[PDB]
Amino acid sequence: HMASMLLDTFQGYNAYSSALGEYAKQKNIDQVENIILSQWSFFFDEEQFYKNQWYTGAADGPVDVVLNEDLRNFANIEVLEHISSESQAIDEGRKVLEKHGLQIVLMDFYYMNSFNWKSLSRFNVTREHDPHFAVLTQINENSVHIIDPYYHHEENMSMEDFIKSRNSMTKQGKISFNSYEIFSNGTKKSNIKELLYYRFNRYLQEKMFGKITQFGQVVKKQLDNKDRKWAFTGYNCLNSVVYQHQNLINLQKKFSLEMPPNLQELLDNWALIRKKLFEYYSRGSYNTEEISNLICKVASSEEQFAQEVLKV
Ligand code: NI
Ligand code: NI
Repeated sequence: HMASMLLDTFQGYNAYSSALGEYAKQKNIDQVENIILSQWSFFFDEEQFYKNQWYTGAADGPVDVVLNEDLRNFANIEVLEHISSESQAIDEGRKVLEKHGLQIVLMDFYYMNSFNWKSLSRFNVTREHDPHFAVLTQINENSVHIIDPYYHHEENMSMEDFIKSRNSMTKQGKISFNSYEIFSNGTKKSNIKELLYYRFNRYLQEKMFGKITQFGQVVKKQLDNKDRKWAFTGYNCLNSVVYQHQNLINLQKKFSLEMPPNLQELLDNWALIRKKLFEYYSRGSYNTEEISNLICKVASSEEQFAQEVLKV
C-alpha cells in the first residue's frame, strides 16, 4: 500500500467514469470530463438486490453503458471493450503503451492495494472479488505500474498478480484481460446546457426517480435485522449518487448556472441515507422503515428538482 500522499486523479462518479476521465485528462481529450461531470442517472435492479450484487446508484456496471452512449451521442467518442488472453495480454499492453502511454484495464480489486488490507482487518473489512478499473502506465521485466484513479492510489504490481487480477472470476462475472480503447472518427463539441437538458429530460422521461421509490419500497420489506449485508452494498452503491450531486454543484459554480436552491439539501439527504444504511449494517442502528421513509422522501424531492432544473 502507497507511502506518498493521494494522487489528484479525476474522481468522476464511479470507477469506470473515473478511469475514462483520468485517461482523457492525461491525454488532452476534450468533452469526456464535462460529459461525465454532467451525468444525472439512477438505476435499481430488484433481482440484483436479492443476489446482493451492486443493485442501485448512478449506473449499472462494471462498464457504464449509458455513459458510453452519452460519449458517442454528444462527442462522437466510441469506448471499445477489447478482450485478450493469458498468452497475449502483456504484449498487447506493450503495443498500447508505446502508442498511447496508458491502457485502461478491468481488474479484480482483490489483488489491488488501494485499500490497506492489513490495517483494515481490525475493522471487520472483507477482501472481496469486485471488478474495478485501473490505468496501466508502465510494463517492466517482472512488474507493472498502475494508477487507481477512483481511489487516488498507484502501485507496482507483480506480473503474476497483474495477470491473475485480469483473468479472475468476480462477484459480477469473469475478467479476460478486458481493456478500453477511446476512439473517434471525428470528435464533436457539446455544451453544458445541452448535456444537462438531455440528462434531466431523460431522467424524467425514463422515471429514474421511480427507481429511487422502488429502492425505498424494497428497503421497507427487509424485516430481518439479522441479515443486513444489503445495507453495506447500498451504502457503497450510493457513493456514485453523492458524487453526481457534488459534480452538479461544481458545474453550477464553474459555469454560473441557475439551479433550484435545494441541490446541497438533496446531497445532504443522500449522505444521511448512506450514514443510516452503514450504521444499520455495522451495529443495527436505526430501522428499515426510517431508512425507507427517507429514501421515498428524497425520491419525490429528486422528481421535483429535475422538473425545476428543466425550467431554467
Ligand atoms: Ni491509502
Ligand atoms: Ni479508515
